[PDB]
Amino acid sequence: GAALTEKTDIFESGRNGKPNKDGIKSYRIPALLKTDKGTLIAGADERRLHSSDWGDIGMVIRRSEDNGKTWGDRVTITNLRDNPKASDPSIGSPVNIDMVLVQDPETKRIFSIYDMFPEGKGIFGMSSQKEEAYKKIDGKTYQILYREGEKGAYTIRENGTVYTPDGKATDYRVVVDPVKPAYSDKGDLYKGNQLLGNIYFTTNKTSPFRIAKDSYLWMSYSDDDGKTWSAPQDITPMVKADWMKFLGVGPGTGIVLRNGPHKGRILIPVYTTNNVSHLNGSQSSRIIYSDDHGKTWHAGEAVNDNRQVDGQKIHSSTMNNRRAQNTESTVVQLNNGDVKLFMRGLTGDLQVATSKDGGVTWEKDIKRYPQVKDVYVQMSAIHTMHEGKEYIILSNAGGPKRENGMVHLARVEENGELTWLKHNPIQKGEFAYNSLQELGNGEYGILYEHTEKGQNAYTLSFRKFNWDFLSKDL
Repeated sequence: GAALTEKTDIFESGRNGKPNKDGIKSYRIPALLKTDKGTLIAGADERRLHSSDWGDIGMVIRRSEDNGKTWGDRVTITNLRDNPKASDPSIGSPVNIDMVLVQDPETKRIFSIYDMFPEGKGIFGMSSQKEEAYKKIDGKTYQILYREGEKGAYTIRENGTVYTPDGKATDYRVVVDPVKPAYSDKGDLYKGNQLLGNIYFTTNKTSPFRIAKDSYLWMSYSDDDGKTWSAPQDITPMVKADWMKFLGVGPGTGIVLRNGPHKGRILIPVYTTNNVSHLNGSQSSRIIYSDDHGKTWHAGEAVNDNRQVDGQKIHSSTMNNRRAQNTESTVVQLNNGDVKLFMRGLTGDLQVATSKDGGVTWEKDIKRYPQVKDVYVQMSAIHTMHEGKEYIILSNAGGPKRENGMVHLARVEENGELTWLKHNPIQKGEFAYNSLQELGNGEYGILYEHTEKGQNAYTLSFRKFNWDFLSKDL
């Protein structure tokens, strides 16, 4: 009957502030994906120097070919090299953080989309003034490079050749086609055959060039079930509006629409901040999507765009309202075609937005479910069918704080409305970010953050449970 496996540790953090067996202090931000081959891919932030949202962080995954019983060795998707001359190593490396995994059911290509920041304190080190990151030239978009003492924008063109602001080729070049393991050479700046530095370094530089100190979105893909990954592709220019300050993913696992006029569309949860209130009052959820199997991406509109708050309208680009913010989110499509966005917020309970057009726009009323508490932490939710009936399973912390992990079960009515049926505990003690996946045969899996015995935040563990666990009271 009711079944819940013992927790299995997939990514182990060190303890008492010390590095683990591999010299890594922390792991965070789980992403779990069940591929067409039945493989389970567990992704995470490999945070070597500390648990904060910056520093030396690699995008890594582990593959399980036996439904979660055993896992292979870590596979690094991307890990940029540190600035060896930074005065403070804790904030001395270009950063990659927070990933979203998803597989196209037709092409079978698996995508890993994550944030990228040049050297610094990441999202918590966002400059006050905007720096243009790209420049269009002859219908071609090129990434910009800045040089101290010059106002003009240099550009990185074909073969990584650096061009002067006046459009003339220089003897400088950027490694735009990295070849080292983990693509740690991406961004390396050369003058002839001499390695001078890296365009992602922002302090104590040894080369003359650096990219804009902004927020970026990178994408890597695998066509061999997660074993090998392509070099990172910068998709920022396709989805980041000029007013956006921060633009990052709502970590976890994205989806591909199963039905409706937009069937096949890949949806990736993301959120932004604006230059008016930034992290204090503008965090706003939305999704980015692709209708051509991940070749090109587009941004949907924010849930907060033209939203009525306390009698007046707001826009994600101009708002300054702490309570109206919605940040990291998880997305699900119902059988009626509607898209539901469950968003991390500050109301104390579950906030859900609904889109009738494949995730581009959102209906006016954001539904709140007092039945499901929200202590302001990431969550994950998935669509599922049982005995011909439609449901949604959602997991997050039960509180008081980021503790007591819960798995909430809701019945999906014909009109898309939700009816919460059960709320069952899955992990006592510390519990934070998590990622759910249906495994089939009435089983489900979850990769989540938890600590105990002095473990550093966090150790990512895995558990499997079935329908009896979800619907029955233990």
